[PDB]
Amino acid sequence: NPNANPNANPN
Amino acid sequence: DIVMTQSPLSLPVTPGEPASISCRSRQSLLYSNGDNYLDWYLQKPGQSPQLLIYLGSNRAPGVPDRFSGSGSGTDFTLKISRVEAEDVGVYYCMQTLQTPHTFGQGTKLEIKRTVAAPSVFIFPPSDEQLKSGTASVVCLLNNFYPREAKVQWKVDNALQSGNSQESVTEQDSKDSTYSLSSTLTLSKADYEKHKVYACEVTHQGLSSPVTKSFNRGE
Amino acid sequence: QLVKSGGVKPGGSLRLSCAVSGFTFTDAWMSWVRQAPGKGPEWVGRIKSNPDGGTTDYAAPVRGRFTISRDDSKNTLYLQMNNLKTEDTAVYYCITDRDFYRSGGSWGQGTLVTVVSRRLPPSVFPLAPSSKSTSGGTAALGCLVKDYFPEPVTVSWNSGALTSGVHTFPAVLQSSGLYSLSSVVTVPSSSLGTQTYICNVNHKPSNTKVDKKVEPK
Repeated sequence: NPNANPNANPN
Repeated sequence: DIVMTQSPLSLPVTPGEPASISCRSRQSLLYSNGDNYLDWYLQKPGQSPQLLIYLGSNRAPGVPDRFSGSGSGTDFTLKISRVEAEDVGVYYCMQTLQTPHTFGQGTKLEIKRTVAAPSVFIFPPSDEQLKSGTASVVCLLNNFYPREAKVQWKVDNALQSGNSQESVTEQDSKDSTYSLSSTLTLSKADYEKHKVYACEVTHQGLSSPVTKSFNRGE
Repeated sequence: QLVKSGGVKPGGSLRLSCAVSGFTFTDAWMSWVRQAPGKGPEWVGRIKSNPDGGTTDYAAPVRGRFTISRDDSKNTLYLQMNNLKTEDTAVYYCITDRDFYRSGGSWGQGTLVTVVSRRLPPSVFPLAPSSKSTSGGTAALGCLVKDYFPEPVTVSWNSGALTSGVHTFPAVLQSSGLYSLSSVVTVPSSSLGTQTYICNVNHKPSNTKVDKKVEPK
């Protein structure tokens, strides 16, 4: 459950 | 925090040969959607970091196919199939899974070009400085490789100690050489008690040490 | 496309602005990163897109002193730095993820923030070309920039028109606690009588600029 950006990937 | 460990810290590589860099995390960087939140950067000398690989294995636009990223979870590898001179710099890993975002310690890639002897130049003190009571003498070793060099100061053939400082440049992105300065600093009173000022350079590219010298006030 | 602007003493404040172009800023999460001289990069903080809550996270060394915000009207990211410390000195960059991965490239130029409390402008002396700095038809010349504080000095040649063959060495720390460096350049020996060589030495921390023409022997 990290606070990473779930939409970081441009592809 | 997530500690990132890079191996090796220093990576000498001959042009055309392959290079591999490892970044290991204490926490898995695998996110719930299958992506690994790790980016690879190259910082060329004097420049801002350039993105090479994003999210584990995606080669960023503008990066030659020589670069590729592999791994998952806690262990990742940047691979350079064939190293070029332009590849010199410091490589960094960076995890963005969890704040604070953290970086590897960096890997300095060094291009093992062919041995190049330094060009040796010497500069007497300026009149302006001497009138102010100080004498700075500069010895310049220009565009040499490898970095290891011995620079000794001899005044009237007496080896000096305790009155000089050295500074070396980063490896050059195109010619892959180093330059080095050695600077001897004396009071004007001490300076004038001697005639011959010389820097002696020993280097793998020199069959015998080179001495460049001048006579005070010549 | 990023352009950092607005970059100063211990305890004081400074605001960095990063105006963004090239993608829809409103939907981008943004981070500030910095790199102190001689060290690797260090994450400073992040701000989510406002549609995702627009919340902030900060690195421990800056929590409570720095504030990150955004004006989506101006496509601009801000870093408000308060109660500055000397250890805050660094080059600061604004970065993003998805839009940056898509475009590729570097973090841009970044902006240098130098927190200044002690000052000494440099002495500038010529490193004159002579037979002792000539070899194979090329002459080395330069300028010695001695006794200044703090870093950095910037050295250009002929107001930036001369860049080829220039080596500006990393500064050394002298026994006095003051810095020193030399900038040198290699030119045709045949040029010393007709071309002019001026080193331009800028020490922004003391707001001093010095031009010195280097004359041959």
